[PDB]
Amino acid sequence: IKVRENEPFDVALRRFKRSCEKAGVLAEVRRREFYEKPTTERKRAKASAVK
Amino acid sequence: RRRVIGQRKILPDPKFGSELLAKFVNILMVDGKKSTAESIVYSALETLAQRSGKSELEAFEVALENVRPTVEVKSRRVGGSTYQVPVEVRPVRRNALAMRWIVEAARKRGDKSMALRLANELSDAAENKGTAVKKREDVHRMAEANKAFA
Amino acid sequence: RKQVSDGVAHIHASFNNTIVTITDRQGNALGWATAGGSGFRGSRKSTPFAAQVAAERCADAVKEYGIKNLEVMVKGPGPGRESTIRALNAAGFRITNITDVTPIPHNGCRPPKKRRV
RNA sequence: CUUGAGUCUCGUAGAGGGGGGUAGAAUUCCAGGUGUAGCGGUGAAAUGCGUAGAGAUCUGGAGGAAUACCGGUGGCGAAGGCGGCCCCCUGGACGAAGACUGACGCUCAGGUGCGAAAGCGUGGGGAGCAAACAGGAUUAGAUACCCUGGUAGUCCACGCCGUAAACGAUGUCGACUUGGAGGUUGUGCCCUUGAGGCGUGGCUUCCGGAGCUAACGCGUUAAGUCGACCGCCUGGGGAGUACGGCCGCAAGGUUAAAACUCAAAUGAAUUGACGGGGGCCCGCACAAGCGGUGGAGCAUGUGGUUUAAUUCGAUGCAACGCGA
Ligand SMILES: [Mg+2]
Ligand SMILES: [Mg+2]
Ligand SMILES: [Mg+2]
Ligand SMILES: [Mg+2]
Ligand SMILES: [Mg+2]
Ligand SMILES: [Mg+2]
Ligand SMILES: [Mg+2]
Ligand SMILES: [Mg+2]
Ligand SMILES: [Mg+2]
Repeated sequence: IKVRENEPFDVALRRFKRSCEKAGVLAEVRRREFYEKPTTERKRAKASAVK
Repeated sequence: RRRVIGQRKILPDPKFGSELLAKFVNILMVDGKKSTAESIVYSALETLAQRSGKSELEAFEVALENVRPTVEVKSRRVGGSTYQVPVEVRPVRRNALAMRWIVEAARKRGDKSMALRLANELSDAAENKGTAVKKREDVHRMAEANKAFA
Repeated sequence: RKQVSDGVAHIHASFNNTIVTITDRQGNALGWATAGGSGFRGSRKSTPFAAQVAAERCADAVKEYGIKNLEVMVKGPGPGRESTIRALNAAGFRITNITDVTPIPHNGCRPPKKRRV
């Protein structure tokens, strides 16, 4: 992640790489691994990944 | 609940003309004796005259400005805990809040007659002092000290 | 004092707290702000509106050195990962390279279980 | 004899396996600078760590384990199970033309081999996580859930144990019976003249048709219709326990009863009910206000108590100035 873009202002843009990490890739971890719990949910979400 | 209303206004000032002022006469009015309310909310300004001087009209609102809040908190339960999320009160209830807290202390003066027990607080605001004005900033305490919320 | 003008200021946003440490240019402390020691803590701290006050509090405890333009380094999903930044773009501080460092192991360690509330 | 099955040729994809190296991110630790009164944690806290200078921030070093993104209803394997990269050794699968073999096949009690995780023996290894254990907290109690720590183990080499909801809870092989969309991987072909258009195979998801089914559902990868062989079931509790045999260092595994007792135990589905399940929506339910009760004295009813009787009925809201 990098930021420079000149032009005087301070709108935001803190959403660029944002949607590629954030407290998401973090929340993805931090707590005990899933081991088997993923093979189920990660493959159970597909049930919805269709309709 | 699922319906909405407007407001319940009434006959304004008997002569000085002032709708909201009526509230000060109603809110203070007890046992439904408005006939006597006008005897206190009116005679009050007739005493602050020499006290302050300038039109009793302004006199009221003047010190009243140092009694009306502008930010309060409302208990909101979440996941078991009930935060005290703050919230800036609009003018509508703002002016009201003051009058309530104002008339209250006035009746807690514990002296003799209310006519005076009312003027005291009516002026105590500007000069700053009393139970009424107390609440004003007293509410500010809880306020911001919870800004971590809203 | 030394006069750097060009320094950094990493933001450590932990789910429970956050500390703003304005470092020099080569990585040297110059003043650290902490959300906890901000006159408030517990459920009051952590929050952005609060945990941020610490960040901007650096000024009256860091600017004593004299700084103008500077970049920023964010590391931590804490409830202030952003809020803290705004205080910098309002306290007079300029702004430059804003990059996120927040670590992420390529699957190496093993986080603790727990959390059975 | 050749269609079953098998060999040859050429290619095709893949986390298949064993071994040997190697890479980058991150935690922990140790060291040094900067810098200072907090960090960490939680619902809050406290234990714990800080002025002997932590945390953060930066620089150097050590080590172990795991391989983010890719990555997927994706792939490979008998199953268990198998992910960075590279090399070496090596198993299976699949498609293309033919060539060769010529029923050489299917299944399989016993027998043999492989076996997640935990565990066991010997020697190594040890960063992170964590049985045990020790504090802190919660509670009426809390030998728990939560926090702070933390040993075995988790890692490696060799040997052992052989279990699992070892699950598709569905033995293997073969033959057939509408179709629809997608995945993945070979191969033929079409201005290839496009991404693409049309074929034909291997494996694979979701749907569903006849049929099957107690129903739920299965439905060409069947639970459909047939055949070959094998394993197993015969009411629930007692009990996968006891005794014995066999296996194991052990923990225990395997085979496996009876007495006594019950009239059931049980599967699917239906209606309602309920939930510290979800969605939605109302009522002075709450929220927003005002005024009350419990305080005091007295009135009235009641329970209790008392009395020769204190007539009887009324009892959560929905009894208690109620029948009166
Ligand atoms: Mg623990
Ligand atoms: Mg397969
Ligand atoms: Mg093991
Ligand atoms: Mg061992
Ligand atoms: Mg179907
Ligand atoms: Mg049932
Ligand atoms: Mg109503
Ligand atoms: Mg209320
Ligand atoms: Mg009250």
